[PDB]
Amino acid sequence: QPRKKRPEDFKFGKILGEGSFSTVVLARELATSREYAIKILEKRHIIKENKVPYVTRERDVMSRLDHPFFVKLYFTFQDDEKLYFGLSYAKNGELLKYIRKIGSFDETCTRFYTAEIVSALEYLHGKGIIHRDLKPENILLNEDMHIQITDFGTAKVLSNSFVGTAQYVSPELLTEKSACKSSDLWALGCIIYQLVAGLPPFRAGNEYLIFQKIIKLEYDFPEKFFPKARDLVEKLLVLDATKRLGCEEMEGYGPLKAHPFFESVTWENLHQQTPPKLT
Amino acid sequence: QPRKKRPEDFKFGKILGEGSFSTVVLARELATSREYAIKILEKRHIIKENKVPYVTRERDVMSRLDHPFFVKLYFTFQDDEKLYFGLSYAKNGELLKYIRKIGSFDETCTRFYTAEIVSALEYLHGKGIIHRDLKPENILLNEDMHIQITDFGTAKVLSNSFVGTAQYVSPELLTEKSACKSSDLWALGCIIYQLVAGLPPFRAGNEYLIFQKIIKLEYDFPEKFFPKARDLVEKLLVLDATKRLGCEEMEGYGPLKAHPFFESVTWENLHQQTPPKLT
Ligand SMILES: NC(=O)c1nn(CC2CCNCC2)c2c1CCc1cnc(N=C3C=CCC=C3)nc1-2
Ligand SMILES: NC(=O)c1nn(CC2CCNCC2)c2c1CCc1cnc(N=C3C=CCC=C3)nc1-2
Repeated sequence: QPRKKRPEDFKFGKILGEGSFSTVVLARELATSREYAIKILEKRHIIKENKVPYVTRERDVMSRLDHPFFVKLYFTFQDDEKLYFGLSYAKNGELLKYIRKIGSFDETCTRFYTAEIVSALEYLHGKGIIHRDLKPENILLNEDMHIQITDFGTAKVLSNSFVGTAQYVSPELLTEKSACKSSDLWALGCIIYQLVAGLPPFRAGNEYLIFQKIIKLEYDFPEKFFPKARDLVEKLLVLDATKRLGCEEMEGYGPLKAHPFFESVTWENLHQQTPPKLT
Repeated sequence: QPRKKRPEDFKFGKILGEGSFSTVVLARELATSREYAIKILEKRHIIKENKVPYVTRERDVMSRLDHPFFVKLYFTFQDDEKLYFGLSYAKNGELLKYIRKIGSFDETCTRFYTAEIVSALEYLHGKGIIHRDLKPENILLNEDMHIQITDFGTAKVLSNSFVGTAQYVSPELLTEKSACKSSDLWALGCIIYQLVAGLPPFRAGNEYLIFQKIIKLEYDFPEKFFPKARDLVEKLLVLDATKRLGCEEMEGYGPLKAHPFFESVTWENLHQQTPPKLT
């Protein structure tokens, strides 16, 4: 291994994000000029808040990922007070930013980015890992406009407890306190809807009211919604977790990737394809 | 760590190179579509030829390198017969190919590529590692036309034995059977000469005759040779290894990088600069 890095090996720059248990700062490694997104965590605060298992799991999951559509963990170190995780820097920020910038994605762009997300999930679920907080805020865009999925703090490694962002919460988490690969597939359905409609499907004044719409499958499609994309969403936003397209009970990613909405997709080498320009 | 890769995780393609103890093949990882240059070594042949220390050292050195101007080792595995080293793939091949293609480099191109090599050597020598076989054949170009230095089989980790390619052999290897950081600096002088002149400085009908010219410092500069580049070469091709610019006895890379030939170079972020077009 290269000798352990230290804070003094980097020139730290702007803060990219501030979480409850961490801060992500852009850093330039002096010896190389390379930019990393360095996630910084305070050991005392992690201990106080009983987050050792979560931080441990985050590091362990990221160490297992080796795929172009995921954030890469390059190095870790620590000083007396802090843990530092050296991550890939995705220069273009949140997918959510582009949804808002252009309002909604046309069909070509919806297809391409949905295909990248499905392909990332196939990889992740193949490793028996579930994300549990998938949303446009956690799906970043690199300099080449390919996705990089981030935020593995709340991931689960398959062998209750955590519920992610309200708008993307699957009904089984609300009704049975239980998560599975299918919870990510529900979130995928919500994300596809958001790409096409410009907004997530379940929206209300507060969390309780959102949860109420989720468990009743209370959402509708706007008129212009790409018909094949609507059919795919209807196959993902299914209350029964065992009937969601892509899940093991529905025989996996084969049938999901075979959906008519993806007819023109070449699944083999998405990361080497040029992304369509966002309007 | 990601679970160990296997040959069946890759579609192997063309042979990029065939050495005495290894073959490098271009491979595409099925799960990711990523291309790697996979160096393949036959355990039986390595054992027969007493190369275990060299292969061991090669792996150990590459594992220590984390710099944009060096080949990266991404993974290793083995089957019953073979060792596999997953390396970065430099798509544009040997620097030597461009020297031959354009005949010789203009001053701007000579400066930029010499600066990348010096910056790579500063990194490498800072880790107490010496290359010992530096030449345009071992300096590759990536897709963005930045260098990637390869071939660490014959490297030495500082704490006799090996002499590299005849034309780049330093006089102390011939006279004292001894290597040091300064042997790489001699090779750098030969490479700069080759960039500007189109041919290496010491040339003869056979190895003996080459070695004879090296120990007598028998070479000359063609008329048009960039004056400041000539001055730099004269400071590197010095028979006394302790008087070569860049060596510890001459106070290191500071004075080398300060040479007038590099006046307009920004040393900080060469890998993020756009390389000058080769004529
Ligand atoms: N929580 C994280 O792991 C994380 N948080 N950020 C910062 C923002 C990302 C989008 N949502 C709010 C937090 C990162 C990461 C992973 C590693 C990572 C890599 N690159 C970026 N890039 C950004 C570029 C522009 C704006 C924000 C982030 N960001 C991160
Ligand atoms: N010996 C090695 O380690 C090695 N050999 N090659 C193949 C040729 C390189 C130039 N000299 C003859 C052997 C490689 C490597 C490192 C890893 C490596 C990475 N990328 C390339 N790329 C090439 C592209 C076009 C032609 C040849 C090589 N090559 C290699």
